[PDB]
Amino acid sequence: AKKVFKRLEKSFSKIQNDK
Repeated sequence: AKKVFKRLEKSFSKIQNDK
């Protein structure tokens, strides 16, 4: 149930590309 991290990782994932 505490895996919303995925959605959060999705928002931060964009930053990983523009590092």
